[PDB]
Amino acid sequence: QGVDPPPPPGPPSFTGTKLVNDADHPWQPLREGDIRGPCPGLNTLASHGYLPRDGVATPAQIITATQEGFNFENNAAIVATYLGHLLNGNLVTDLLSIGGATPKTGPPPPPPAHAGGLNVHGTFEGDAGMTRADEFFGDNHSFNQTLFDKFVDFSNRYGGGFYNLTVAGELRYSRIQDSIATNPEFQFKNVRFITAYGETVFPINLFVDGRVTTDRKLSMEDAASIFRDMRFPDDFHRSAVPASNEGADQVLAAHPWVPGGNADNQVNNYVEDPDSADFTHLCRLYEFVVGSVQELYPNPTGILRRNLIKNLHYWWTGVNVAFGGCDELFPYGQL
Ligand SMILES: *[C@@H]1O[C@H](CO)[C@@H](O[C@@H]2O[C@H](CO)[C@@H](O[C@@H]3O[C@H](CO[C@H]4O[C@H](CO[C@H]5O[C@H](CO)[C@@H](O)[C@H](O)[C@@H]5O)[C@@H](O)[C@H](O[C@H]5O[C@H](CO)[C@@H](O)[C@H](O)[C@@H]5O)[C@@H]4O)[C@@H](O)[C@H](O[C@H]4O[C@H](CO)[C@@H](O)[C@H](O)[C@@H]4O)[C@@H]3O)[C@H](O)[C@H]2NC(C)=O)[C@H](O)[C@H]1NC(C)=O
Ligand SMILES: *[C@@H]1O[C@H](CO)[C@@H](O[C@@H]2O[C@H](CO)[C@@H](O[C@@H]3O[C@H](CO[C@H]4O[C@H](CO)[C@@H](O)[C@H](O)[C@@H]4O)[C@@H](O)[C@H](O[C@H]4O[C@H](CO)[C@@H](O)[C@H](O)[C@@H]4O)[C@@H]3O)[C@H](O)[C@H]2NC(C)=O)[C@H](O)[C@H]1NC(C)=O
Ligand code: HEM
Ligand SMILES: O=Cc1ccc(CO)o1
Ligand SMILES: O=Cc1ccc(CO)o1
Ligand SMILES: [Mg+2]
Repeated sequence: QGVDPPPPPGPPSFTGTKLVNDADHPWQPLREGDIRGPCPGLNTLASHGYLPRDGVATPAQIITATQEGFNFENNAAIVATYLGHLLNGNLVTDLLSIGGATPKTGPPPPPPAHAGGLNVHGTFEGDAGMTRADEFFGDNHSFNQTLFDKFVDFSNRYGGGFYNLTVAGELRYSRIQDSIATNPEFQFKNVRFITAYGETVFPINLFVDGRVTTDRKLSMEDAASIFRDMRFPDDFHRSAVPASNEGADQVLAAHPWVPGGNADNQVNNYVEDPDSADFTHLCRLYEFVVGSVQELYPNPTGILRRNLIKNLHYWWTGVNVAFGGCDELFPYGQL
């Protein structure tokens, strides 16, 4: 009949560096039924047992795993996790797939809600990623070697053979241009416009070993290990401080860009959307997502309504801080 979802964990008691690729968290191969998806962070946490190895977890489990494994900052974890859960998880069982659809998330919600997992395109997952291809080309979740070869190429061209903040700026822009030129359904607005800049610095802030204090840069070997194999580098130590999207601003500044998309199902036809969230209008992302949730859940009652109310509030607790203050919305009233 369902679960009563607890509030998110706070930051970890210990926030320093530590060995996370340790004897208790060994890499293991996929078994039948195990789910993996478009996020190399969650994928690696699952394949080392920081998350359930089957790739289905509670919000609380995801938050604690991102903190334990990578020192992902608490509010960034809350913002990402409840966004993913509201849109793509099962609110009644309190379970989210980190990939595609699975019976492991329990009885399906009422359509148009789906609990289809992080693989679901168009409100969270989106276009112009680093190692995943746009959904238009048929697969938005698998590692793509051609794209990784570009990652390596740009690292050679701008980062001395390593991925650093200069590389991030160049790659992000070039990937947007690729999608403009080749994907007639290319969208780069609302959630995706914001998350895409954060994700380009996570490799620097979170995939670089925490004992590297200066000149933080990621080797192609370490990049392949995480992005392709879902495996921590040998002896991997997490960031020495909670971290998330530091430097994303510089990535945008290197190639200023405006949210929008290819209009009218044509390539090379990018039109700005002035209503979209952007980095000086972050609260629009909050409002947009709450609207999306209402479309998924037009008239909930009982446990589903209760858990929607709680999850919306949990998400707001992170958004309020991360976005610098947003008025909470109550589309379903209060408990
Ligand atoms: C990501 O990774 C990449 C790759 O590792 C990394 O890139 C490095 O980035 C730093 C800067 O962020 C680079 O260092 C800087 O280079 C600047 C450009 O240098 C060129 O021009 C210099 C200026 O020449 C003057 O004099 C000549 C007369 O000789 C004149 O004609 C010119 O017009 C001009 O007025 C020149 O000195 C320099 O050449 C020297 O060094 C090279 C070796 O690479 C050597 O071949 C030359 O013979 C010569 O000795 C070069 O051609 C430069 O302006 C800048 O200088 C500032 O700092 C230094 C020291 O701190 C001061 O002394 C100076 O006054 C300046 O204020 C600095 O050196 C570095 O070269 C990049 N490395 C590579 C491999 O690309 C990114 O930083 C990474 N990103 C992140 C975020 O980490
Ligand atoms: C891994 O991910 C990569 C990258 O996303 C996938 O490769 C892309 O595949 C798409 C689909 O085939 C390619 O898109 C097509 O591009 C053509 C033009 O490309 C040329 O120019 C680029 C540079 O701009 C060169 O790099 C490239 O080599 C080409 O020379 C267009 O002609 C195509 O458009 C036609 O169909 C669409 C859809 O209906 C219409 O909108 C168009 O008007 C037109 O009629 C198309 O857009 C894309 O070029 C590929 N990129 C690269 C780098 O290869 C891989 O498929 C994927 N790997 C696997 C195996 O999954
Ligand atoms: C906290 C919960 C998390 C959720 C719900 C989440 C969700 C997602 C989703 C849906 C994507 C796909 C977006 C796309 O490229 O289309 C993604 C991409 C990504 N995530 Fe996460 N993520 C989380 C945590 C993390 C952490 C902790 C890290 C790093 C340690 C991380 C690093 C990345 C990177 C680098 C990508 C981009 C991959 C690429 O473009 O090739 N994420 N994540
Ligand atoms: O992949 C994770 C992600 C994207 C954007 C944010 C903000 O916490 O986290
Ligand atoms: O600046 C944008 C943004 C989105 C999510 C977060 C917090 O990590 O910051
Ligand atoms: Mg994507």
